[PDB]
Amino acid sequence: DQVRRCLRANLLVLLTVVAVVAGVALGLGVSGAGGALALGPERLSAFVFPGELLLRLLRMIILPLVVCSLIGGAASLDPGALGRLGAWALLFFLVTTLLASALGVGLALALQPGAASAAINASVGAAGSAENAPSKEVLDSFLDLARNIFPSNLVSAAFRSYSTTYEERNITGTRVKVPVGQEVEGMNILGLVVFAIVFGVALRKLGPEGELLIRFFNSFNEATMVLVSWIMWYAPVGIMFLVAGKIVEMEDVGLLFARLGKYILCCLLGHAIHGLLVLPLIYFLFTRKNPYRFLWGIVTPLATAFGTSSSSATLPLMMKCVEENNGVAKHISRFILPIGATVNMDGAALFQCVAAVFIAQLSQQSLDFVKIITILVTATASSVGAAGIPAGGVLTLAIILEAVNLPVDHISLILAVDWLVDRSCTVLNVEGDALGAGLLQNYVDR
Amino acid sequence: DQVRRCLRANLLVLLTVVAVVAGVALGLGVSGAGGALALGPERLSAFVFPGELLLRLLRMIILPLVVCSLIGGAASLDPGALGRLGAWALLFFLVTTLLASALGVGLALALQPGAASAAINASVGAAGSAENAPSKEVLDSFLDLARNIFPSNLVSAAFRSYSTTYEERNITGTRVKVPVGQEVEGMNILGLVVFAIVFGVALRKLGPEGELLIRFFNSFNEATMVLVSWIMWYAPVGIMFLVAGKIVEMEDVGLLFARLGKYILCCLLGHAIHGLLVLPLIYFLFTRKNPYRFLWGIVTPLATAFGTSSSSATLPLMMKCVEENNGVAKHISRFILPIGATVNMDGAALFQCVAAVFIAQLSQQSLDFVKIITILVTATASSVGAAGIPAGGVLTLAIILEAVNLPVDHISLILAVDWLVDRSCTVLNVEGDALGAGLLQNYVDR
Amino acid sequence: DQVRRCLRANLLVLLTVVAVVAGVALGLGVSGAGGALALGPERLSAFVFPGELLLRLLRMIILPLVVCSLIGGAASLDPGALGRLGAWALLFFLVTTLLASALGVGLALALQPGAASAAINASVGAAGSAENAPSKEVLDSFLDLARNIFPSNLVSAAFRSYSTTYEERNITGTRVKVPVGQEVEGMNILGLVVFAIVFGVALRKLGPEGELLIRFFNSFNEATMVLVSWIMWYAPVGIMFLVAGKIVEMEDVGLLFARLGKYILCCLLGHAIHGLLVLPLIYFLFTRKNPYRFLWGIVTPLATAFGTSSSSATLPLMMKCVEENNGVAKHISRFILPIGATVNMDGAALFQCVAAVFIAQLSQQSLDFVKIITILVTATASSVGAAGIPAGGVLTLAIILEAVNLPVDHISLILAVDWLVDRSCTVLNVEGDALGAGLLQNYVDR
Ligand SMILES: *[C@@H]1O[C@H](CO)[C@@H](O)[C@H](O)[C@H]1NC(C)=O
Ligand SMILES: *[C@@H]1O[C@H](CO)[C@@H](O)[C@H](O)[C@H]1NC(C)=O
Ligand SMILES: *[C@@H]1O[C@H](CO)[C@@H](O)[C@H](O)[C@H]1NC(C)=O
Repeated sequence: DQVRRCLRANLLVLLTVVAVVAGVALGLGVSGAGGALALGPERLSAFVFPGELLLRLLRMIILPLVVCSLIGGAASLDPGALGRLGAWALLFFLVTTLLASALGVGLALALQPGAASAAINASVGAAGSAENAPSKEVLDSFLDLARNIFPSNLVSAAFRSYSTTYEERNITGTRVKVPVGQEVEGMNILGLVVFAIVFGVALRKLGPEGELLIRFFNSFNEATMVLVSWIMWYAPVGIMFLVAGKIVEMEDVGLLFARLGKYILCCLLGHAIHGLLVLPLIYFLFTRKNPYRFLWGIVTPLATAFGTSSSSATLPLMMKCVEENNGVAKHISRFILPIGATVNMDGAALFQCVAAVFIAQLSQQSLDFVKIITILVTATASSVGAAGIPAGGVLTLAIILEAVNLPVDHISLILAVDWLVDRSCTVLNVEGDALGAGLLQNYVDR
Repeated sequence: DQVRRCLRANLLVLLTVVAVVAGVALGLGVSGAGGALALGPERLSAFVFPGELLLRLLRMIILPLVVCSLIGGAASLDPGALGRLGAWALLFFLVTTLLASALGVGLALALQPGAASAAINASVGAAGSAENAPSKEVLDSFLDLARNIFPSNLVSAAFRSYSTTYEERNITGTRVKVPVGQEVEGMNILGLVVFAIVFGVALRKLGPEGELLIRFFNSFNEATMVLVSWIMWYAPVGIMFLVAGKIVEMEDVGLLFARLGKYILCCLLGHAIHGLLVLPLIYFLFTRKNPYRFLWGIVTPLATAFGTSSSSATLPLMMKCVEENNGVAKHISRFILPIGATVNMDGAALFQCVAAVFIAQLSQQSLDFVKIITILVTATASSVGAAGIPAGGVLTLAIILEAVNLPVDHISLILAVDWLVDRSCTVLNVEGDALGAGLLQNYVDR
Repeated sequence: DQVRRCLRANLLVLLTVVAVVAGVALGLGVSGAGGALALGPERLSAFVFPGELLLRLLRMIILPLVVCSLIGGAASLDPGALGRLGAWALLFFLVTTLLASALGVGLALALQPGAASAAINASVGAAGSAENAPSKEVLDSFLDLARNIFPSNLVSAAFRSYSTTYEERNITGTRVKVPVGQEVEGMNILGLVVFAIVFGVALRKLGPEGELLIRFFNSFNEATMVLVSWIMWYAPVGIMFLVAGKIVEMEDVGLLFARLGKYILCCLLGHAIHGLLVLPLIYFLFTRKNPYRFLWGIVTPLATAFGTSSSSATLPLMMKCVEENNGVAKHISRFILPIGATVNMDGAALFQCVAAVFIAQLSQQSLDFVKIITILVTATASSVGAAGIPAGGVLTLAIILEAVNLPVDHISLILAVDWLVDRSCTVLNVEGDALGAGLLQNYVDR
């Protein structure tokens, strides 16, 4: 019939979502047959490997993609039009992140997740084990991000970022701390974006002298998009083992719900309202077109983000699916998506704002109005250079709580349920710019 | 006369082999005049340096050669012909390595190197000094190689590979070990081969759009082959100091022979039979042509392998000498030699199989038939990703002995005679693919 | 009037030198209002940051500049003319460094900086804190530099150099030390220069086959020079915070003068005589043209060197200002300046020679004539690969003093006044080759 007509023509849509429900089904099946203790750590890592091979194999594409697509992108058009394009671009992610994070305030205020339950049983959450975090100061973090932009060595910017630590070497008579930088390991995605855009304007500022080299990076981009076409077919195999691997690791019974499940129901709902009902309403108001036609065409990287739980490890999947399944130009789509991959971490900002209210709803705190705007503007500003580190939501939450001087006594309670909720973060994180990609397609016609 | 006619026209053949006998002559001359103690470690490293400068200066060529020649190679012809070419290729190294390693079994079985001699005086071999090796588990090693293929960061794949260690951090109540990866330093040659072939097909899959970039990497390959032409003339100077440097370092008297010299006579003979009598017989059976005409034309990298004692540090020397001194096409020779440099370590597999029989010939062990095929199939499979580390034959021998549960009580006896026998490994290691290069030249005519 | 005519047309000359006097004015103003203790280390690093952002942002340009300009430079002309050009080039920096360092001998001999003052009060200088330096041996340092030329991995040559340390692992019965190399972090500028020149000849040795790739690196150089045009305008903002940052850090009162100020008056005068009176006299003798017309046109990188206090972090500023403000050809100026940035550290050699006389003028030492030529030829030879490390003058002074066996008992006295005098080193260091750039412009006409 015609049911097999839409079956073959939408195979990637069908094969991906049948895999993510297979991972939950396989994951609960192994936990029902004993679990990780039934297998042991010998045969455990062999089970989680063929999914973990995908998350490794996909990250090697973004170094010859991000630094190569921006030069081919941001050299076709005029620099005055680019600053015209960049002004509407950078304004869009800022308004989205403020509106998403303020949604997390009132959703967590008018629900009270600090309920008389096992959530207020947080005496198990302290545990005296990993209390003394590094927890860098709030001035040094925003100082670090500006230093992380414009990297020191350009080859060093491909695998190691810049960070800062603290040394207690002042035993002069006053035991005070001093900062020192050591360049810990993790890919500096933000540092290479700001180079390639600045380098891309310089070819445009040259005349026909740089006509050879703009054709070079245009071609080098194009073969990579052929190479990522083959990666997409392995992605239904990998996500089946990402989800099923993670279920076996953590004890997902008794602590999933019935201990703090009011909080998980709160923060998933914040990801449910924003991006699925809020961002399509913004897209409908500017385009007067059906957003769910546009949203269905990019369903494969959204399920990939729920597999990988990484925002930057779905960027090549998104750049293909927006370009092919929906009508966008090449240069205008292969420009806004890399820069809009590491500046608009609003699903983090939705997560990071609620959890700070969550521990303040308990333990009797009084954030009436002055603390609300400080906890709003700091979360939308800290969520810029939060790309490389895996548990960035836990690490950058301490600098929120220090600047609004709330108790950080049990941050371990937000931890160990963040394999699930931050997995929903990257779904919403890569969803905003993709709608923002098609939003700029509207009035680029005029 | 005409003796000076063949002298000038075969200068590289004459000048190289007169240097390797000069290194043995110079090395025994310094050891006769006291030795390393007569010079002291101050003036010692100045003596070994101008050879060690060659082994450093040569390795910097293989990064813009391996990743550049494969793209220019594996993009001219069809992908269906490539998989046709790769199937005969990958089958050839597997049959060669099995036939070479099984030759080591019967040569070590029907000679009994565990003789009533100073070889069974292994009480000096234990010494209680470096017994507790890391000695990674046999599942984790083949898990590591698949993870070492498809590297994480492509810039990180140029100088640091991936490995795995063990941490004892499980003091939960059961003191068990856990694996963790840390990316130790050493060039990931295997990780870059599998990228450049996959990247090379992607240009072929593009039409005339990638016509610019295939001409780029074709040219970038060509200037490097001009640059390696100048390196070849320094090679008779360097090998004179590699050999003469190594003789002064180790005490080469009394322990060379007359302690375990039956073993060295056994394993050099295995390198003597295979590759000099076995591999020419295979080449004669498929080509009906004189193999020693072909074997004499590549005598300069074979003596370079006996100098450098490194398989991958003779690849640019081999790619020139096969292309010029013998009749092969450029694209078919500059493709099979990089991929056949890090997959066919059969001289290691000849070494690694005999030494496991050697310590089992002594200490009264009973490998009748079941242990023979396990010690055969594991040695031919572990010898794939053994490129970067210098003492790979000693390190990967422990994972052979664990999987066939033989005593590893004196592995230090195989050590400290491995400067000589593994120096004969790289001779046979780079000899197989060069014969395999001309073997594919036969029926590429049809 | 016409005073505003020369104001706008020489804005970079005016705006740069008004900033360096603003940094001394701002720096003494903050130290007068308490100082660093008045601010505290919290708000201290925020004050020194916008200057430190310049020194970071500028270093990322020299990797796609040094390795790219030399190939485009050293491939236009003939290799016989290049060796003709390189012979006059390498002779010029050697004669300059000998003449500059011998000027430091007689200026320090016939002034006696070891005066009966607080300089001979060096009992505060010992302090028993950091006496046990690594202080590598004099043979191993020149062995290290030759090994640092021709790097191991070409990607590894972009951010980590090679060095050597010492391990005490010989507890055989004689407690002696052994060298071992570990590749500490710092950009290998010298290792990439010697590759790109050798690689640049190889394109010239090819005919029209490499005509594509020489046009590639010619274009890739050109867009970088457009990119450094924008960096120059930020440089008056940065140098205002480099100088004012450094004044607040060190206690610049009482120890600046009146403790060892005879020495600082001696070594600044050596930088004052050479390069301002000696090198223009050499330039006048070969060109018969006004050197101060030529010297005024490059005043902006000279003040940048006094800001950054780094020789290699002014190379892109110098390559533009020589090319535009003065009449030189592009290929002959974008070749001699990178190779003449890391071979002619004569301002270091002026510094490093006087300080060794300085501690020998005190403590009653007898360098009559034999020690004078050894302290002269070693300082002009050690000052080759001294690029990457910040405090290279302190570190390489110990290998001078060991080879002329003077007491190293207070090397900390030369330290902590080296923020000022080595800041004058990089002024004279980048001044010699720029005069040498225009010196080769004279008889390139014939
Ligand atoms: C949790 O809180 C309830 C009351 O809300 C209390 O009865 C119970 O003992 C607490 N602890 C646990 C482990 O359930
Ligand atoms: C080595 O073995 C021989 C017997 O073959 C014996 O005579 C000799 O003492 C042994 N040497 C040592 C050091 O044990
Ligand atoms: C420094 O030297 C002067 C001599 O001019 C002497 O008066 C003073 O006591 C010395 N100070 C110290 C701390 O040695």
